[PDB]
Amino acid sequence: MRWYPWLRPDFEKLVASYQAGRGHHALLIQALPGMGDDALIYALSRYLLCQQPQGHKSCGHCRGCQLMQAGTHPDYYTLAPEKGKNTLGVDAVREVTEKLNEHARLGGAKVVWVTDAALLTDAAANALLKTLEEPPAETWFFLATREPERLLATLRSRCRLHYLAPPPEQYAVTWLSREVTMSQDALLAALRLSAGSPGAALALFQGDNWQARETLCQALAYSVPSGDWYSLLAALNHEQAPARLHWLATLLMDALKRHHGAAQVTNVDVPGLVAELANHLSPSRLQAILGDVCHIREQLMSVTGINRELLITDLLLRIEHYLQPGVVLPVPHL
Amino acid sequence: MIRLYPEQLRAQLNEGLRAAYLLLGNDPLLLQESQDAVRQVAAAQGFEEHHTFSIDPNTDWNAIFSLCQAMSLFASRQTLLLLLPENGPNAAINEQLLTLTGLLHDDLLLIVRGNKLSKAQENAAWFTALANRSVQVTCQTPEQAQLPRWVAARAKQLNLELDDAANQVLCYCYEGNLLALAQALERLSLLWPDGKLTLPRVEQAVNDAAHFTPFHWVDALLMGKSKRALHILQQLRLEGSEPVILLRTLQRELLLLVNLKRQSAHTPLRALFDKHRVWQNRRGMMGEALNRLSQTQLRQAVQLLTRTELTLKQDYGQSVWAELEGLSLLLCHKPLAD
Amino acid sequence: VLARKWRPQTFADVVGQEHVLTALANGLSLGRIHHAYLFSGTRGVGKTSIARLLAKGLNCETGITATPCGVCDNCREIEQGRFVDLIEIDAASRTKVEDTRDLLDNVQYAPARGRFKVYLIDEVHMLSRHSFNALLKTLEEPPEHVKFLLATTDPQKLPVTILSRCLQFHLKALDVEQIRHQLEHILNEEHIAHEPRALQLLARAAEGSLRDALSLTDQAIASGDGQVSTQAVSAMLGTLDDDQALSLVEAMVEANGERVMALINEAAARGIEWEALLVEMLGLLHRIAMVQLSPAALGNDMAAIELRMRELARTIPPTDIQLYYQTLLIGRKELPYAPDRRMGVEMTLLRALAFHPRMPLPEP
Amino acid sequence: YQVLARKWRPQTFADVVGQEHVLTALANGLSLGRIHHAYLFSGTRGVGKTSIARLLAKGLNCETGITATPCGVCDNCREIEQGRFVDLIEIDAASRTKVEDTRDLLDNVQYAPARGRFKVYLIDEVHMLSRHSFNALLKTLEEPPEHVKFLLATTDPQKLPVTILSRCLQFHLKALDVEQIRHQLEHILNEEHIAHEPRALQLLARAAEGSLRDALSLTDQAIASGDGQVSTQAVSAMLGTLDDDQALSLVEAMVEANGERVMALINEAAARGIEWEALLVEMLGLLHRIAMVQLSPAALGNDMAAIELRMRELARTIPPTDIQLYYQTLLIGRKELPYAPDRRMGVEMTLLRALAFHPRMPLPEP
Amino acid sequence: VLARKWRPQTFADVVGQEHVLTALANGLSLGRIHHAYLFSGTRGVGKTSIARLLAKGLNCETGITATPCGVCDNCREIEQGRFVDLIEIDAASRTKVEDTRDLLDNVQYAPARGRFKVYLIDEVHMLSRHSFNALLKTLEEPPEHVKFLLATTDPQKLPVTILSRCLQFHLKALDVEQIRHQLEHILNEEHIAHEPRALQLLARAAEGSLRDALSLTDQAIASGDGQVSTQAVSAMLGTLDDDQALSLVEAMVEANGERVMALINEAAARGIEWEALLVEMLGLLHRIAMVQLSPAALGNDMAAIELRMRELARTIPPTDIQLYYQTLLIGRKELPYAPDRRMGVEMTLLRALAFHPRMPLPEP
Ligand SMILES: Nc1ncnc2c1ncn2[C@@H]1O[C@H](COP(=O)(O)OP(=O)(O)O)[C@@H](O)[C@H]1O
Ligand SMILES: Nc1ncnc2c1ncn2[C@@H]1O[C@H](COP(=O)(O)OP(=O)(O)O)[C@@H](O)[C@H]1O
Ligand SMILES: [Zn+2]
Ligand SMILES: [Zn+2]
Ligand SMILES: [Zn+2]
Ligand SMILES: [Zn+2]
Repeated sequence: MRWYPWLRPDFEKLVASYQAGRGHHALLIQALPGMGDDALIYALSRYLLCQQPQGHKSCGHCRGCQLMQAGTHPDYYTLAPEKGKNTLGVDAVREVTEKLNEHARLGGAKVVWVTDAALLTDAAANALLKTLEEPPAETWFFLATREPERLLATLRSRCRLHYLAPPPEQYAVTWLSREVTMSQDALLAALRLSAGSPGAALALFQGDNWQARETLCQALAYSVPSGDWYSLLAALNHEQAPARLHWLATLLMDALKRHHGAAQVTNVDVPGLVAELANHLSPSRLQAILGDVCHIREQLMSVTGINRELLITDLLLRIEHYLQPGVVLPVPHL
Repeated sequence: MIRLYPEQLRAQLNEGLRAAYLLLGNDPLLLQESQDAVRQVAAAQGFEEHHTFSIDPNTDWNAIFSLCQAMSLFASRQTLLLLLPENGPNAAINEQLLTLTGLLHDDLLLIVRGNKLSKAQENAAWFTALANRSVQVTCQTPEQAQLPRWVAARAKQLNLELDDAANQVLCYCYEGNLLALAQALERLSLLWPDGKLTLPRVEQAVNDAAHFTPFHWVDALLMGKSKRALHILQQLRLEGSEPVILLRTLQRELLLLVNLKRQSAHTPLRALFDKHRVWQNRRGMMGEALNRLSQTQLRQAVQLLTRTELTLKQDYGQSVWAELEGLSLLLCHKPLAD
Repeated sequence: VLARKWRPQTFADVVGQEHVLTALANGLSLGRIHHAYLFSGTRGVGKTSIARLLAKGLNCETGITATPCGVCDNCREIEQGRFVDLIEIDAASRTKVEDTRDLLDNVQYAPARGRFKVYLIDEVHMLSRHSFNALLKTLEEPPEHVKFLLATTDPQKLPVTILSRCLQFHLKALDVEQIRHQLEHILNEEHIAHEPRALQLLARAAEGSLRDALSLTDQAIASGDGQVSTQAVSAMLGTLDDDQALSLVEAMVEANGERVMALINEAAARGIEWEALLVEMLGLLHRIAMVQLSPAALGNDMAAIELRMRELARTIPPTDIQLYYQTLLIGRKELPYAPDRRMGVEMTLLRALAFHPRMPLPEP
Repeated sequence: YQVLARKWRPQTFADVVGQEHVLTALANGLSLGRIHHAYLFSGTRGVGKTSIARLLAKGLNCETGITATPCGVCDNCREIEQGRFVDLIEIDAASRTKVEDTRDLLDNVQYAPARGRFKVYLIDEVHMLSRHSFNALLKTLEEPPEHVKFLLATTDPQKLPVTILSRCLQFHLKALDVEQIRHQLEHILNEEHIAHEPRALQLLARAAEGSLRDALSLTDQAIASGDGQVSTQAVSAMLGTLDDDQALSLVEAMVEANGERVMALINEAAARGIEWEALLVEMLGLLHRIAMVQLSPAALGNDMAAIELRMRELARTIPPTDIQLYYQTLLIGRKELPYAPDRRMGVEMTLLRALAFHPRMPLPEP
Repeated sequence: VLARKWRPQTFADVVGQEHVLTALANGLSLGRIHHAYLFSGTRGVGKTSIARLLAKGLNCETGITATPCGVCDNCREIEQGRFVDLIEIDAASRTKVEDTRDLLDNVQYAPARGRFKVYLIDEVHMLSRHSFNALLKTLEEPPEHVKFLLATTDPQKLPVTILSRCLQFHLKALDVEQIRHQLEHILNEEHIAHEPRALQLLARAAEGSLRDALSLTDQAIASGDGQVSTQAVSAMLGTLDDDQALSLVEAMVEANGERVMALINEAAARGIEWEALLVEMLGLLHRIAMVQLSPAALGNDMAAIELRMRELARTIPPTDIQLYYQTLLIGRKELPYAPDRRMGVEMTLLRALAFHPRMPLPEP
């Protein structure tokens, strides 16, 4: 919830339509994590919930602006998923549908926002549609989702999809150099390891994450040439196992890409690594590992409580058997 | 802080009851007896109220601190027994204990009890505060040479003629669980009212009782013949042992073999065992295991354990026992690539 | 809109519910009428349409027929929804809860105009327990002159005592082409500009429901020009509308990697729905194999690719074409298994590149 | 005016099919008066869990006395078989609409029957009861009145806490076998004097999966659409599943390796609205029977006679090795089906593969 | 039912807990009574039975004895569970939570009728922390005239402060051949018909406990209507004799499809869980693979089989064993997708049969 600079060009045309009437009563914004998806929705609603707007932004005084700064307002409706569960309910929707079926308490526009539409119950989708078909005069909606395909075709048709494009890399890196002092080479790695999201990139550093990531590449650099992959156990076996396994995967991908002579590489941070890696590991061996790392990372995230230790030890030792001459590595199923 | 052994307590207690008694160790029996010895002497004084408060992250802090911040208005004295955490006092606890330590006086006897504190945990403000007023009783379980001696001593006071071979039998079974050796001696006394605990008698009753640790499965599973491990495994479902608790007993010893077999030419077997701190006779057995399990066998055994670990947590009821049988079979015979 | 304008007026106007239409027609034609009919199935597959035609066939002035004339007053009124002897009840409505309850507690045993008093109940499984029993009771002691036509997307949620008293008909979703073909027919007869790939994209988007198919077709007419154009259709749905899926296939099969990974990246920059991309590729890989079997398989808007598509057909081994398809399909299953949807797509295509006859090999 | 699903709705404990040992069990107790306060009936949906629960309450409250042989005429018996009885409270814990009534009725057990001897509580799938109304059942089970009795049903007995399982006399109702439903359907049709073809019944017997309710419901549709006859051509069509000749030619097309013919049969088939999954299934089984017949020439079933000459021909002319490949190709193709871009397409591709990988002749290239 | 009717009334009636019965008897006979007894062990092995007899031996009017007379009022009342000085507490009950808590907070130090006030606590480890301390406190300051008899399936879940104050007795599950001998006896005294195989199929079923064996046999009776026959017992108890699981593999590697199918139809008539059969086969072939590298691979109940397995282990090439292990492995995966589960198995074997090393199928 912090207004970033790249959110402007988009925010410009989005008000430019709410001022000239061209505004679409249902808006689906697609954007990578930490791209300021958060701040754009909120920033837009403050413009429509103003009693006495000053042109491009609000006044700060009016009932709207004040009850807005106070958060609590009779026209702003936050549709967060049911606290506890990872999905949303058919109930919440219906109760906000009929909530809008009655006159706006402050006499103006009414607005709705969704955390992530790709997380709702199938029934919750349909239950929402009928309202967009019968739009209560002068109301506004704001959908938001990282992945708009995993959304019902009949639903994503009613809204206007708007792509919140990660800013050009040169701009994102400069912005980043300010928030944290690190080699630009590192900075770019974080950016790329976030699909371009400068926000997530930034967060990659703020814990001690990056340092935790440096530990991983050092371990890997030892193992790659030595064969002792089981040495990674200390680097990976941790609650942050999944985030780490993913890291290990991006390095695997890269080595794979290099075998095909692919110009682009995510881990610019350590080209020497991806090189050696690709040198000692055939494109098949790499495929094999990439997967086990992949499926194993998932059982850690999904299954309630397996042994982080055993599973990984198994992943590790198993990786080493793929590396031995004569072994017939695995093939995907179904 | 008069540092002393469980035997030494009764004599000291006679001279004068001190401010605080810390009972630090792992022996259930030893801790209890010392605890009982203190209180028996206190209740003789006028110590009517008795209290116990357990310290660990999360179990009611503001209540502990305040419960002793209050004095004693008409001076009904109560025993306060602080139960230290299983791991030992952390950075934060050292303070909460310290706050409590300042709640003392002649009419408020403090008794703290837990296992042995580390030389570090012993510098801690709270500990050094009692270091002139209190007494420390080391309640810890007996070494290999005196375990038999302890059994003989404990048995003799139970008015028992415990033969030497028999004594050893009892020792080789329940090795180290003094609570068990004491119960066993007491049960053995009901069996033979006679008093005469000869080897034949004791041997019969010990083997007949048929009790087995999860460890005996593993101890057997260490390249020892499968027959007895399969026996113990199917005799471990008769003591009501959960599967999950078995898998994490096998895992711990299995991953340990993995690291050790991996360190041949890294360091001679000898020093490595010390390094891992589990080598406690298990050494010759652990190495016997290392010597006939191939780097690869050990691996396969890790996959199985993993499937099982998931099979048991994905369908959450897929009869893992079967796999445990299959697993115990891999640690004894050479496997294939199928 | 198209949906209301093209609502079936005769059983013949009905698309692919043959097994149901054949049984209803046989029964109607031979004067074999049961007291209650149950129509189940998903969304917009034709439950209400068929129930409505049945009511129409039952009350046609011309006589009980499987072919309502469509011009008599009973037929016209049923059509308008203003027929006194066709009582429509919506169990799913939050607003008509009392009317739903009352009408069912007060069945009108004697038709006022037609030969039968017909009750049509939508989403019958959403009825209160009170009404279920009211209905059961009536189905147990079958008023003559009164017929019950029930519809529901969830037969199982219904009390087995009631389900057991109905003639049950299970409607099926529809194949893509089946919807594609109907859309076309509507747009031709309606004189509205349309392209081939549009009708495909439109049909596939409506998952087996003609109901929605038309509602999407209507928003394509409003959003785009009053033209059902590829540009408009893939503007609502979110298709790339680009030759990307194809060129990716072309690269993949030459073992270009560099370009495959390149394309994946540019693709990523335009926010593609990674699963949608894989699906296009599979579809392409399929037509190709069809073209290799009977060279007339390249279809309608696929004329744009014709040359490229056929070039692959003649140059790549069918044995192989299957291999690529397979490898990608698999990819689609493991797609959400992947740490990131894109790396999932990269995992797959690099996979088809390696397990490439005459492709990437290993080294020291 | 009668659809078999209602005309044959079990009235007596004798009328129910095959679950002898659960009927016998209830017979004893209804005779000896050994009534447990809680009866748990588990098993898939479609098996007579609710159905058998009724015939229990039909002998519990019957005016003829607690009987294992209820009289179908007494006011209590008729009202029970019609879902409506004063004391027989039927709660579907699975209903989104009756959530309050479910909760209230369980919080307010009626300890004294108003008419019948017992106040029966038929509950379908209790493992889906709200955690709120679940405890109410617990509290009532630990100490239940003499007049109240429970009849619990479930699709998954494992989602029920051991605290409940231990309080009921559990009964597992197994599903029904194919030729146990087939044999039933033939009998019922034979007693109604309705014509039929045996390969039509097998399809209906498979159609419903171990669910005799559904088998009948399925048989009534078949009657209505085949105008008085349960014919393969009326049935095969409801399911959208191919006549063994339509399916048999596909198999032959594939083995002769002529592609046009295959796609033609698939197109011609699409016209009569198939269930693409089914077209794969029938072909697999057909391939399966040919494999058996190459082992024991006596393998073919009785109605197979129409296609017996063709089935037998392939059998001796096509190498079992090859037949194993076709079966594998088609199965694997079934695994794929939900991931294929389009169902009809998955099926075409699965076939074009069999063609491309054909053992005796395959698709060629330069 | 049998379980309640045959509850031990004397230590001599108790099945196999000798080490416990000998110690309790010695203590009782010599007037050596401890203040608290703990009985642990799994299900239906005799914990409550023995605790009850001890309470009986302690309060018998005849005197403190290891042989309660069984006819005095104290003995009869304890038996009925209506003895004022035997207070039964069930820590596992959700309904008696308050009574559990109250009774333990208010121990009655003076018996009203018998010489001792006895408390019997079932599943004592399920007590609240509050009650644990209440109990501890009482066990620390041992009221005379009051004895505590605790039972539990999980001693470890108990505070070591309490466990340490009890005389602990570990009951063992029972030996299968231990249960069978007892079933054989009960039926005989009951004049209830029975086949030797039948009692084994029950002894196996009840996992180590009589309580269960009895209820299983009670059910067996009701379903076999009077008799205890292998058929009625194999009606509920999933059976093993009908299982060609090893004779199917033999038949497989021997190549006589005739037999292989006959077995499968036979198996089918018994209602098998088709996938389990493929597990038994895959779990067998794996073990035969092991006897070829080390003869110490013969198990705790491999005995009947022994010769049959041992014959395969030497007369079948390891390559071929792998081949068959693979064929059944694959056939297991394909199973749920087959048109019919039986069909999968039938075809899976037909595959082993088609790709067999010796005597594979012929072709003209
Ligand atoms: N089988 C079908 N044949 C032709 N048009 C159909 C069919 N199913 C649906 N439609 C179209 O969809 C609209 C709504 O379908 P409807 O009959 O109400 O379906 P359902 O009751 O299953 O929701 C119709 O007015 C019609 O234009
Ligand atoms: N050791 C045993 N000897 C004889 N009968 C037994 C034994 N264990 C259990 N039973 C039978 O099982 C029933 C219940 O066992 P119970 O004594 O309550 O054991 P537990 O408390 O360990 O479950 C008894 O009433 C009895 O019929
Ligand atoms: Zn304002
Ligand atoms: Zn008309
Ligand atoms: Zn009656
Ligand atoms: Zn007596």
